[PDB]
Amino acid sequence: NYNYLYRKPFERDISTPLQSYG
Amino acid sequence: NCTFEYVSFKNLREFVFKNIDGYFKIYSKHTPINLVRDLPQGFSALEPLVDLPIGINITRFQTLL
Repeated sequence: NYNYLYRKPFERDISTPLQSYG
Repeated sequence: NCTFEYVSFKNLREFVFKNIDGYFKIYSKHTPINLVRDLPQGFSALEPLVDLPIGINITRFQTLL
């Protein structure tokens, strides 16, 4: 599956440039 | 996008806004006042109201009217 992806405490940012699984 | 939502001179309204570990905290107080110029030289603390796990990187703000 290719849908899952990745690149302060409990910080989040979805802006993008990104890596992914297979 | 759109990842979170929540719902709930003569007067001085006071606030403090702070972010710690992605939790955003709001304190408040309302009071009457008698001095016309600006913030009166006295003492009155603010209680907490709201404490939200927003997780955003806040660096700027603006006010609405």
